[PDB]
Amino acid sequence: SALLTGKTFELVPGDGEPRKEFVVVPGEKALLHEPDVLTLTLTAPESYGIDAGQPLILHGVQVGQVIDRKLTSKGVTFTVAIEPQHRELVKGDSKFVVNSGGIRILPGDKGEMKASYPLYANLEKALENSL
Amino acid sequence: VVIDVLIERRFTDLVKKGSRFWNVSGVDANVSISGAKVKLESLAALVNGAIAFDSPEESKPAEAEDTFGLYEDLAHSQRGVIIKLELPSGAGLTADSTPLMYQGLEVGQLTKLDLNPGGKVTGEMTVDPSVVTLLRENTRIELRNPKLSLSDANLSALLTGKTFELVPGDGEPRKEFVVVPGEKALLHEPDVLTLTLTAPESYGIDAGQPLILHGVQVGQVIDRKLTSKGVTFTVAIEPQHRELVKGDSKFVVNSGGIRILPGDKGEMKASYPLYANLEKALENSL
Repeated sequence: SALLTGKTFELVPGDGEPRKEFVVVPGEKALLHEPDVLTLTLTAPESYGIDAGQPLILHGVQVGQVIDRKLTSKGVTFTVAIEPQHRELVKGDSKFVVNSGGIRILPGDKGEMKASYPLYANLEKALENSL
Repeated sequence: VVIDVLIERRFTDLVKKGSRFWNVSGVDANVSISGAKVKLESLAALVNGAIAFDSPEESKPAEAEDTFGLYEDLAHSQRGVIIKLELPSGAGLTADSTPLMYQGLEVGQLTKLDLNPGGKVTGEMTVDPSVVTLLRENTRIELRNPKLSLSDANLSALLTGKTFELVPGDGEPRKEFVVVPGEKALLHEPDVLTLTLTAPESYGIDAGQPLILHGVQVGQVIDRKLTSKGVTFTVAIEPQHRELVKGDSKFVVNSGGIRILPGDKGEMKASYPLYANLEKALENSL
């Protein structure tokens, strides 16, 4: 039955002053317009096949999502959204690895969220950075 | 035939010289899937037929014995600019009910679909007067097929069959276009790199296969051509990534598609050789 309806809207309520005009999110670019969400920027020489809809992984758990790639002379640049419920887990010095799809997070201890984090290749290059 | 309509005295201000009469007659029972809706309101029109007309607000009133043309229905009477298309081959196209979508909103339709003597299939499309300003020199009109897209599956769009898509642009206003075959599009974009690659074999690289730069989709192969001097591909680099490939950059059989090894400053040559895997491409510089 729902497959015949074609396409619908979904009302996700919230807090604040009453509103009367909205901006409908493109659906997949949602979770970027959530109230609290971590918007990180990753840089990489290549793309490693990581694409827009690919997920983020923390301890094997789906946590966030890649959102978009951007190709530039300085290599690929991903934008990444961490959900609010798992926001406090990634806390700065945590690193990012090409999961092997998606991006796997190596969480760290206390630290301040930087502006952009480098996306390493597999763990052999990520862990050696600290040593 | 010539019909003689007698508009009563107290209504003669309605018939303007730019009015349009359309036939409203019989029943128009339509049926679709989730939308097989039939509505009937006029009873006399169902029995002995009827005519209807409209009245613009800027044209002079019609004089006696003035001649108009009776359109087939309300749809055929719609105003809008008539543009001409040279479309490749009308296969999923119908003389009507083939829309011209612009951001998912229908802003026109096919109205004529002919077959010229030279085998060329031409057509004529009526466009809503709201988007005539978007019909300029660099505006493409692309045939588009509905994909499966198992995510959403567009059960409504898959019934429409095949549509046009208006990609606007800049320049002088235009009135006749050449509809791109859809996949040969991105070759007729305003700015695009058209490169020619040569290779002894084909390495399985085909027409629709992509180009790769740093793992990112950048361009597309377009066509192969077999010749005594080996396979020859033609390749289109998109404009946004045009300035990245800058000459001495090389091309490798990706392992599908063609993977670009970008280089530094250099002038774009006429044709680049398509190497085998990197072992032969990198050794060329050393």
